[PDB]
Amino acid sequence: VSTLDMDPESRRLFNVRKVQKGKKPQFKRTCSHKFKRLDDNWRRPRGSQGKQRRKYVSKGALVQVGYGSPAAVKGLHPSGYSDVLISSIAELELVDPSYEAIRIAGTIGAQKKALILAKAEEAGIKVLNSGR
Amino acid sequence: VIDAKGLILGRLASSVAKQLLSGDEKVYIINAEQAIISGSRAATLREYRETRERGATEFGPYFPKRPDRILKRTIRGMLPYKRARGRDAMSRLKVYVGVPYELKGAETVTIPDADMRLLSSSRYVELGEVSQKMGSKF
Amino acid sequence: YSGMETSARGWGSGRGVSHVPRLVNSSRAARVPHAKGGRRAHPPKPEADRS
RNA sequence: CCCUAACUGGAGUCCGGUGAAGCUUACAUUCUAGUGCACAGUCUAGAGACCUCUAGGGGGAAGUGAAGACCCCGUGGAGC
RNA sequence: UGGGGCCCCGAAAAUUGACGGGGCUCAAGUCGACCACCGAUACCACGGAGUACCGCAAGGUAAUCUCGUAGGAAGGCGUUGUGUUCGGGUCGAAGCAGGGCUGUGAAGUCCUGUGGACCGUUCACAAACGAAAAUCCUGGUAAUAGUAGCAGCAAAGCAGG
RNA sequence: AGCUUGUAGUCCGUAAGGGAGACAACCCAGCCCGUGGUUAAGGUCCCCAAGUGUCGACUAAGUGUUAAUACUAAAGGGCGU
RNA sequence: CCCGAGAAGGGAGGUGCAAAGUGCCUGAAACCUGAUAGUGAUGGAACGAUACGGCAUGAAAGGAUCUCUGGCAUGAAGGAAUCAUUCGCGAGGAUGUAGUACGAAUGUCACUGCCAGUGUCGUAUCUUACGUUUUGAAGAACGGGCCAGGGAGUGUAUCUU
Ligand SMILES: [Mg+2]
Ligand SMILES: [Mg+2]
Ligand SMILES: [Mg+2]
Ligand SMILES: [Mg+2]
Ligand SMILES: [Mg+2]
Ligand SMILES: [Mg+2]
Ligand SMILES: [Mg+2]
Ligand SMILES: [Mg+2]
Repeated sequence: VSTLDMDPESRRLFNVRKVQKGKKPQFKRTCSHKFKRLDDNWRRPRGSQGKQRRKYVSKGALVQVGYGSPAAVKGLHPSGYSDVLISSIAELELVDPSYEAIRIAGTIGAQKKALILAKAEEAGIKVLNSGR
Repeated sequence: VIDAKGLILGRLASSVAKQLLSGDEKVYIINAEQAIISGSRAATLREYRETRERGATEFGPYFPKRPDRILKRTIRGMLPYKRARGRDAMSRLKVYVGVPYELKGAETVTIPDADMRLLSSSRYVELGEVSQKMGSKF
Repeated sequence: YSGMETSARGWGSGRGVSHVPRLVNSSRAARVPHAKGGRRAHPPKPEADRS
């Protein structure tokens, strides 16, 4: 375990993102709770008379770039590290453990996953998914 | 325990409704027949017989006849009584014709701003007169 | 003529059904790109020039 | 018909067996008024309303059935 | 006698109903003034996102940037395959049900279960490439409903074995 | 005529949010996200956040408690005040 | 082997890595049966969004100066209370106290074992579905019972850019 290298400005932006994404709406397509044929993913409302397209506050927030997280901490894991998806053993050499944590690919077999874990542990690299 | 004798009906009702919505007490109102309604007797009687005989029998308004029930209804219209807060407020209100035997001898209070001696004329009727002209026995 | 070798014709209005062409001796819809077994609208053409 | 009554058999009603179809975006115990594309169970303010079930005639759902056959329009037809 | 304020008469409609309702009379009405307060996403402050223009870059400027139908313009997500680069999989691929995390989002990734053999990825290139709607099509399946019908034209069965 | 046909401005159409009971187009306001504050229109008896506020009068008819308003009755009269 | 009228079926027991048990790979949804969580016979309807609570859950994939609760420092906009003087017919105003105490937040030090998330219900505010035709759609205008899958800018020639 190596301490996360995050300077105070990045810490402040990380806490800002925590607070702001705590308030971000789920951005479900309008009326997805009303029909089982509809998915929960976002679709832009298109009808002229649609209340969400007309931006009634009660109907839920529209997707818009104002909800973007701070650019310095955008995409980071909630632990503060950077998510790096490792699809094989050879990808662990490009990662430095100061600010990056590897996520092992979900289809990696147990035989190779054990070796990847041994190499990550010798390198000191944080692992987001393992067996514990 | 509020003594309704010589009190304006609407002003007493507004005071009691706000107190009930301040949510810390049970309010008892006694002598509801002795509450006052300002205005000429003909106009008040006309409006109360219009309200009394309005609705539909299967559906319509059932405006009460007893003065205590009329006073409770008057307070009922100044509350969100269809809401949990308003239902709680109405459950904590008891209105009486005269003094109930249990409350006999208890210390009462009167709302100074609902007093009928603040009226500038003699155009008023008591709630009991309205109730008995609507056919209520009390 | 894939999906198009039928003689299907529409029922018209007055039967409570869509106006799609149907088989002459059944209600099964035919020949239209949104009918099952119907023709592909805008398929690949052997006459297309890819060079 | 005044003015309906009683009675008979078959249904219905209740029980066993068998066993479909047609209306349906959702919700829905309503009533009044207003409002609103000027004909609202759902909006607004009131008034009511404990739930479930059975029977019953059809007030309402501008009930259901049918891309109005009346009128007009289409540089649409047909026959005469 | 003239000129003024407010009110009254003139003043009749159809389900029970409308100052929004309760109600209100030196007012909770009207008129002339005034005081304090409440009350938006407005305005101010801080933090954040994007955008426009400038800048070799670092970055700078925005009181004079941030709503939007028809519609134009830009950049991305996804599906299947091809060339090519680099991989994963019986120590468990795809798919499926549910969940965690990231992303404004299209979506991606991971976890658990199930499953038993295939699946991705770089840079590019293609297309039979994305559905909630068409009285859409095909299949499956509800409510209706244990309901209608199993009566009307020839009401037929019972006892015993 | 909530009729028909012009014109200028501004809106709805395509305009959120706040306020008028509700209100396409009436008032504040044009609106990236979050937090704090102060206001706008409008309101402050209760429903309902904030006045049972102040001063000076009027009204006795529950008149009224209705900015604009398609949502609000006239001529005429009154030794009512 | 047992039950069963049984050449049905069920139970038990086997085969097989796995029932995959014969229209048998995987085995979604609608629909139906049961269970669990929440709620529930005084209750108001676009079924949600937002905030705060009750109950349940919170293994993995989410947090560990993270969650809880406090102290201290700095703090933008904003900014008191109380009291003194004075003005006002009055409600109140002004001046001082005081740009002070406080204050979004930013740090720091302790304390704590939860928090995030998820399901359901409650309270508060807001919203009369969606697509379409429309000047105007919640409409008593048209379309859809539901779910799954299918379902619509393509090629040749030519001109222009
Ligand atoms: Mg013509
Ligand atoms: Mg557009
Ligand atoms: Mg579909
Ligand atoms: Mg205007
Ligand atoms: Mg239009
Ligand atoms: Mg406009
Ligand atoms: Mg608005
Ligand atoms: Mg499809």
